[PDB]
Amino acid sequence: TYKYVNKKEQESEVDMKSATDNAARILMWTELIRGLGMTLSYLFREPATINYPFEKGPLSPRFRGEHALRRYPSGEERCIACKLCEAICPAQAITIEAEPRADGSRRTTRYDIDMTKCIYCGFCQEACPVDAIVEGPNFEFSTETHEELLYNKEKLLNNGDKWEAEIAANIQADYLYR
Amino acid sequence: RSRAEYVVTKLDDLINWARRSSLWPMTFGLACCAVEMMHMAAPRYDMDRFGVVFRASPRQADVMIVAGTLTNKMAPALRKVYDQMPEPRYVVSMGSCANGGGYYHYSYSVVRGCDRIVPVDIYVPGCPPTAEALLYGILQLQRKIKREQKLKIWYRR
Amino acid sequence: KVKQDMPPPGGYGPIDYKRNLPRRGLSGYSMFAVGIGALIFGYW
Amino acid sequence: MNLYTVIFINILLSLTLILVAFWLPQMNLYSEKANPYECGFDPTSSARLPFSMKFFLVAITFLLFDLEIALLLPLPWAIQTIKTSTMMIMAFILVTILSLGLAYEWTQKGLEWTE
Amino acid sequence: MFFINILTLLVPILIAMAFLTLVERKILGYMQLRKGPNIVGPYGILQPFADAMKLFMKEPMRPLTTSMSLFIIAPTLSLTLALSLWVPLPMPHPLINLNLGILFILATSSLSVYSILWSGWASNSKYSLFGALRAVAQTISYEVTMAIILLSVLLMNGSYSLQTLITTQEHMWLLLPAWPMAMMWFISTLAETNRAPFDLTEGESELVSGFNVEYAAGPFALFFMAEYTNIILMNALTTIIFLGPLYYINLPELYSTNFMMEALLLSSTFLWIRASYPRFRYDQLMHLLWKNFLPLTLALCMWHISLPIFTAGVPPYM
Ligand SMILES: CCCCCCCCCCCCO[C@@H]1O[C@H](CO)[C@@H](O[C@H]2O[C@H](CO)[C@@H](O)[C@H](O)[C@H]2O)[C@H](O)[C@H]1O
Ligand SMILES: CCCCCCCCCCCCO[C@@H]1O[C@H](CO)[C@@H](O[C@H]2O[C@H](CO)[C@@H](O)[C@H](O)[C@H]2O)[C@H](O)[C@H]1O
Ligand code: SF4
Ligand code: SF4
Ligand code: SF4
Repeated sequence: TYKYVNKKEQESEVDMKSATDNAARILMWTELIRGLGMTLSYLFREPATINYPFEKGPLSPRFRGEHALRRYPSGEERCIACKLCEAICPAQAITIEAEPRADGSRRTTRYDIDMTKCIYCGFCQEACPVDAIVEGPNFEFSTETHEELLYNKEKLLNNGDKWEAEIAANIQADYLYR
Repeated sequence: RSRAEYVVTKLDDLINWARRSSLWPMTFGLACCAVEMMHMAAPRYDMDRFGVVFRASPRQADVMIVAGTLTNKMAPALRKVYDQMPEPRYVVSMGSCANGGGYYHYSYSVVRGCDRIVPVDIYVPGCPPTAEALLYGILQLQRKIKREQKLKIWYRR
Repeated sequence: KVKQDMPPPGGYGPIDYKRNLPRRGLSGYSMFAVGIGALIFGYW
Repeated sequence: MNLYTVIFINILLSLTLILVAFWLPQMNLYSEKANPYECGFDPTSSARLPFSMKFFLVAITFLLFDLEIALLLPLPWAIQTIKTSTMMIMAFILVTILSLGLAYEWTQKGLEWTE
Repeated sequence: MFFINILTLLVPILIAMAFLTLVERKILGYMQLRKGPNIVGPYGILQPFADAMKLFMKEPMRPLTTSMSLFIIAPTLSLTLALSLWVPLPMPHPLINLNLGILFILATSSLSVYSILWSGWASNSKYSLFGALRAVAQTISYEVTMAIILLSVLLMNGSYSLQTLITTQEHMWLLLPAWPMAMMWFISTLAETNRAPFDLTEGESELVSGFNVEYAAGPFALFFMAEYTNIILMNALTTIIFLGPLYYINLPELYSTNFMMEALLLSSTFLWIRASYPRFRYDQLMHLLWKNFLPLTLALCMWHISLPIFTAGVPPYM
């Protein structure tokens, strides 16, 4: 099914009434007045502006923000250096090295995320089998240098220790959809 | 310190405040990151309420917001319009592409970070950064300008 | 039991989508009559 | 004297702002900054080459119509005349022929811009 | 004392101009569901001063292809002429009382176009030349009818003296007998001030910035100061010609208060119009003026020659 957007060409004769209405519309700018009415009506509407940074835009638990590395409730790292996140990373933003820890544990010695390569796609956190790497809720981490956005393992673990309380609560809210 | 140093310091504050309060970015956007820049100008965030107004002429602009991917074919043109901004001028790198090449870092046709072409004051991460994340970076540029000490340094020369 | 995001039972209320611009304003005669009356009065 | 005084002050104020604007700011002159703007690419020619005027006929018609209004601007003094009928006919004829001139140029497509 | 009077005209007019930049940005904002400036000062009332201080602390352009004398002269001429247009304005008593004050306005306003023409030419860049040639077309469009519109109105005034318009309207707005000319006059002042929907000499979507594209810093500010001063001037002129503020010989300040209110309102409709309409094409502005306004303006000039004769309503010479 289709409709015409501009086929109103049922040409008809013109009375004095309609000719005068057409004349009034041209000479008195009536449709231009309707435009002013619309902008006037917005003048008296409450604006949609929020008072950033005292107010914030709404977000959801799924929001993909700054990365972090998480722990188990004991403090043990969750990451076991499987490299699934590194393999899937569409930007090759992740670089990992690992070796047996002093207690024999399978753990990383390098876990880097180039935040200026990363596309914030969340594929790493889907691929992680142990919920180790996550994108947290933080989006306010702009820096004054490029180098500050090349995160190493210490930075990423500090983000985890910094943001776990909110990260844990967001995972509790969404994990049944995953 | 002295009363001449105090007066110089208060003048630094005044000129700094003026440039903080009237930052005019160039109408300049490269790719998807520019869409979020539009959303910072849109009513919810209304950048104009902070004093931020786009002007199309580089001669009338203070900030360049590199909002998107910078290709090799585009690089000379971006350098040209940066050079044609009168000073003092600032650069905000917005998004992974501008920050360091992002998803296209390994391409034959892409500049791996606009900071190979122009100096950068603020790096805003994200792909794209949200309109709010960009606004945060703009407010971080303002605080950077608040820290400028050009008149104090002139006095001590 | 399974809990998903579903429409309410019975569906949602109907949604307007067709163009709706009001018809408003005076006839052509009334506008010209008011405008010509202002002129004649001013001339006087 | 008063009109001279205020206009000089107006000139004086404008020139002072120009001097402040050119001597207060820090400068940094280099060639790429001062080259002409053209959206980030270099111009391919001078801006001093001929720029075609498609409304050139309207432009020289405007010269004649501007002397027609010069003939109309004495009308406030002319309506004070005892010879009201003569003045009225002269003004009516003047406006009518100017209308006929505009009507002719309109029907000759003289107000259409050239392509 | 005459020097004090110059200050009490120029300084308040320059502050009124500065705050019109604020009012425009807030009125446009609210019509766009935004707020506009509300941080730099209370409710944004220091935002104009910040923009002014920023511009004059900025490096001013010295482009290489530029012919420098006209480049400097044009913005200087712009602000001079904008301020000069105010000296004969009777509010209700003018600073300078001119016998042909209306003709002074036309001549001064007509010289104002040369600041646009010379700046665009002197800059010696393509987008600035485009803006200059649009100014040529703009003046050809509206100047053809603006003086005839004024002519017809002043056949009820009886002179070119601005102060006489106050007496002419002692019992009635000139709007009432002249509303068709008032409508055409109002559109002409929009074009005369290069305001939307006729903001063609700058037109930023097409020419980037048109005539002033090569201008930076304080020289750029002069063009902006001159444009916002002229908007107030042309609406104040529209107020005195068609909306005769109430005059009482023993209450002059009543005229000034009423004049300001109507002038403020007419300036607001300029900002309201900018927020509402798209831009004309600059060939379409010429056709609007020469094929619609000009026929009616000529007919109405003939009608307003005819009227005082057949009603025996010729105004006094003095
Ligand atoms: C009887 C003759 C008397 C002796 C005359 C001597 C004249 C010598 C003038 C030297 C130049 C002074 O003129 C000024 O120089 C400075 C720095 O030097 C330059 O100014 C600007 O450009 C350069 C570009 O790199 C920057 O380094 C400088 O900081 C900046 O201010 C300009 O060139 C000019 O603004
Ligand atoms: C080809 C171009 C055509 C366009 C030009 C047409 C011009 C023709 C004009 C015809 C109208 C003349 O209109 C004429 O006006 C004069 C006054 O002005 C009237 O004159 C009347 O009033 C005057 C005072 O003014 C008395 O002195 C006179 O005795 C009396 O007749 C005439 O009664 C009327 O006929
Ligand atoms: S969010 Fe995407 S691009 Fe960024 S590190 Fe994870 S998988 Fe790589
Ligand atoms: S973060 Fe997860 S996916 Fe990546 S190496 Fe560690 S355990 Fe494997
Ligand atoms: S960083 Fe992401 S959103 Fe921004 S331009 Fe590059 S791909 Fe698009």
